[PDB]
Amino acid sequence: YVGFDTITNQIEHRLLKKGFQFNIMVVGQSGLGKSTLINTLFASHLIDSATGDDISALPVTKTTEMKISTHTLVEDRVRLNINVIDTPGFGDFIDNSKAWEPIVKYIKEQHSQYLRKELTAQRERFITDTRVHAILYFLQPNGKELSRLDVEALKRLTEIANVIPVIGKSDTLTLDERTEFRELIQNEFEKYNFKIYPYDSEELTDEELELNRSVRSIIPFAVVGSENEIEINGETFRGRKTRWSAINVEDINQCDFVYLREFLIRTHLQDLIETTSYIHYEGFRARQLIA
Amino acid sequence: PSFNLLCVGPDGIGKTTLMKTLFNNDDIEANLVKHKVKIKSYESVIEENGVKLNLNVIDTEGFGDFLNNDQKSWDPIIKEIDSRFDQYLDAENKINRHSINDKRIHACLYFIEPTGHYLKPLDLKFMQSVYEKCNLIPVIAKSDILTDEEILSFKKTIMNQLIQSNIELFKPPLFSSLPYAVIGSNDIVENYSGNQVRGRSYPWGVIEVDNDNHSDFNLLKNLLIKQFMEELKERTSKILYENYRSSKL
Ligand SMILES: Nc1nc2c(ncn2[C@@H]2O[C@H](COP(=O)(O)OP(=O)(O)OP(=O)(O)O)[C@@H](O)[C@H]2O)c(=O)[nH]1
Ligand SMILES: Nc1nc2c(ncn2[C@@H]2O[C@H](COP(=O)(O)OP(=O)(O)O)[C@@H](O)[C@H]2O)c(=O)[nH]1
Ligand SMILES: [Mg+2]
Ligand code: NA
Ligand code: NA
Ligand code: NA
Ligand code: NA
Ligand code: NA
Ligand code: NA
Repeated sequence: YVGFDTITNQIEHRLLKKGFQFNIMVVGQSGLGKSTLINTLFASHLIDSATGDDISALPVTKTTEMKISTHTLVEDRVRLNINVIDTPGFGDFIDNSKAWEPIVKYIKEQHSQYLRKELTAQRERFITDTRVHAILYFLQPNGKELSRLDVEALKRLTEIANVIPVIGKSDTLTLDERTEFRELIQNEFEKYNFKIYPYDSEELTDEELELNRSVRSIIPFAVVGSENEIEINGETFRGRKTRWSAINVEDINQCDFVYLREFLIRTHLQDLIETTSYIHYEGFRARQLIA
Repeated sequence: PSFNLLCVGPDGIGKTTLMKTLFNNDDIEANLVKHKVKIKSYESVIEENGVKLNLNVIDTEGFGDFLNNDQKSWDPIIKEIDSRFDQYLDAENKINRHSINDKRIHACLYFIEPTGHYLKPLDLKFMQSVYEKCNLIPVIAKSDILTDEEILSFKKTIMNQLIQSNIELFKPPLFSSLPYAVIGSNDIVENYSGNQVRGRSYPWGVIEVDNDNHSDFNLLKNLLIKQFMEELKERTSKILYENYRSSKL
């Protein structure tokens, strides 16, 4: 016994003291449960609604603005530095013809900032990575085909970042309306030929591609979010309770929140971060260098 | 026995389902008579209050679904309202008036998305341009997704916005519960007691249209059909139409 199988222990111990960066962006019109979903995924109140109940809180410039907050969460020994990027003003104005332009600018600006450091003669050992690793795109649960705004926004965002479509407030739909709407949006994705996360790589195994197939079949996720715990017949769980309904957020037989959490965080979290590097950042860097 | 109803809301908000639910008849859209919003006019015969009801439902296609939803986009809505005023004014001035086809719009249901936050600038801009020509009735569409508290907080925010924009809602001579939190379903479902009811069935529960504990649907039904349909037509005739005609001269 030599002992070089210990090398994975040496690496994990080196990365644990380092920490981990995750930069996630939520895109959608106000009132789609975006801040609630972020606060439900990470089981902590990280952000407020970018506008709240105050319409005067909308960006005065009448365009989309970036609202970046920074956070840190610990589980056992893994520290996760989280950047949350909300987009107050997207689709909330009378004129939304430039609703995506500040978003595309922010995404490219982070790559530009990173590449500016990779080219210095005296590079730092640990470059601060503020590149957008994931985009949760919130679609309204209205059973309609993609609006012009969604087509324009997605046709650009899906080319520069890992875009994860999500049906916001999906409890609007019955299970049959959920099947018909999800099948309609998937046909919209084929019609416009968008690159929707996850991607299939040649490095993936037959079981990894199969996992990608099964998760891909329920995208966009039908999510229901809640930071508040409710009680039903003594059992306490987090969800929503009304005059006629009681939704268990962590019930896979009711919504796809649990599937989204396993996907975004437990199986494809590192894949999301690295794909931002070797796909999106490298694609950006290649275009800058040739010009 | 004529009645003309206007439905302004984004596509997929539930306008058609609420029309079938209110009048309890699926043939509301069986008869379509013939960047800008399209106007769709439907004429149906309804057996409401024993007599035949000559219902005319005016609908919108593509409201709020352009990149730029300025007044030029939704102006066909106002052009149609003023046109129905114009047609009545000319036919009213003729020597032989006796069976005028009164196409004047008697009520305008504005559908608010259940965001739970506030009214958008487009919501305020349109309603600021309609309340002086139609009896404006704002509703919160698909309100089943809102908790009991969200509905109260949302209504409080919406009313303060309409008040600050000097927007005037229809006041029954009911008014305090505006905007109405409504649900829509002319379909039969089975509840947890095995009973046939109208509404929508979910894994998380069954909401019932004709249940006063689940929505404000009956309040809107009383305001529109069963209680205050006559005063809705009266305010259009005696006030809204007269103010339009006066400023036209
Ligand atoms: N959650 C919920 N869904 C509803 C309600 N009413 C209707 N829906 C659903 O919302 C979808 C939109 O229904 P429609 O009435 O056809 O939408 P619309 O306003 O007529 O818009 P268009 O279809 O473009 O004409 C349908 O699939 C309905 O099943 C409601 O009260 N609550
Ligand atoms: N029906 C339903 N309502 C939700 C859900 N998530 C949030 N809400 C409600 O929607 C309102 C706005 O949610 P919020 O997260 O602030 O929207 P945001 O503007 O995108 O941040 C809040 O009052 C929430 O209680 C959901 O999954 N389903
Ligand atoms: Mg319709
Ligand atoms: Na505006
Ligand atoms: Na752009
Ligand atoms: Na920027
Ligand atoms: Na357009
Ligand atoms: Na305008
Ligand atoms: Na909504």
